[PDB]
Amino acid sequence: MIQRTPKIQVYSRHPAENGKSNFLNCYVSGFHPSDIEVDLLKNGERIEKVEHSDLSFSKDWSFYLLYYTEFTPTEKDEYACRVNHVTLSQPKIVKWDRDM
Amino acid sequence: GSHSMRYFFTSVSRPGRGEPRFIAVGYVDDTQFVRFDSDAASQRMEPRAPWIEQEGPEYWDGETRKVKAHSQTHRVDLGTLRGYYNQSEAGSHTVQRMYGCDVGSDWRFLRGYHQYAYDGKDYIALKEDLRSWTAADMAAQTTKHKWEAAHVAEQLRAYLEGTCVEWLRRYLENGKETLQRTDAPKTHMTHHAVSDHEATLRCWALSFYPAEITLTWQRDGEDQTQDTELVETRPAGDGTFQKWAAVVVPSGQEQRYTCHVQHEGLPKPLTLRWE
Amino acid sequence: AMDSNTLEL
Repeated sequence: MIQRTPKIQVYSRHPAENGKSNFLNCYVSGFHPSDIEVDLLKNGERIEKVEHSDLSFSKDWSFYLLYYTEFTPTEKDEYACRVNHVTLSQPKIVKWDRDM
Repeated sequence: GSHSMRYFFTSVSRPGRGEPRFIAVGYVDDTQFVRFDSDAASQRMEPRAPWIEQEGPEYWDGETRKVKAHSQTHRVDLGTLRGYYNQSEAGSHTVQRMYGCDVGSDWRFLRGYHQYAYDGKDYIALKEDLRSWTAADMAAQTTKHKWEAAHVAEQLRAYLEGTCVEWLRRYLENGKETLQRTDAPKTHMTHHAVSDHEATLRCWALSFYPAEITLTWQRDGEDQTQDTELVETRPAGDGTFQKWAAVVVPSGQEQRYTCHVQHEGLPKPLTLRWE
Repeated sequence: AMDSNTLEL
């Protein structure tokens, strides 16, 4: 059984400017199988309103999914993205970096 | 320029926990326009691009009716391969299929493709000539004999060389404002001190279309491709893409480094310095 | 427009 590991990128749709509407994206790619748990978090707690893209795959057949939610950045809020996959000995937590 | 239409189909078994899941998506170029999820409420093909919204019910009933057939087909297909591979009906397995056609600048047929993958691995694929198959293992060979038998690839060629291109051109004309555009990268650099003696130059290409782009860092003309960090091109979520490449530079040499960006929506490959 | 052909492995 083929199994790949998720790449995880946590970024904003537009350049982050405190006090302006934006979308917080979590893009997960390069993983197999497709069973993936992906959660967006704000200050260590699951954001409930969070859409996602339709499953699709690459030239290597590995899968990818965009997870996003509208949000407005502030100077003190910490945002992160939680991913679980079979290849993952345990969920992985990626904090959002403004310059990333 | 050249354009493409492609459909992707995924199909995962759910041993004991219901039917196999089935997800179909369709893109023109790097733009998704339709979807079908077997676990979605509607149980219809739904749109995802603005230009396909107004296509009439007849078109939707058609596409739904034929996606449902694909669904059911892949349902059988899962069963077939559990056989070929002598596998337990206890585990979960994936069938993936992709097909489509490319067209050139003249909007005339360029090439077509149609490929399967069992459990994230190559199974069988139509070859360039759109008449011959490539079986990756023994089970795939069997399917290949089965398909050469029913003249499968003659019917495919007729979809890929006609219906597919016929419809791609339609889409391209209907969604002209969208699909026929190219957005040049909106680029810029950021500088961060890794320490007292080191800085990280990061080169941004934001908000472009199509996804294909090239970001290289150079130092006094010499490609730094090995010391360059470079993330996957990623979706912005608005129909545009982003990407960046970073180098870790010695404070005082910011000037020796250039970032070069090449895209279809650019007349002259941009060059960026920290200067 | 999707393909109309039923295609089984």
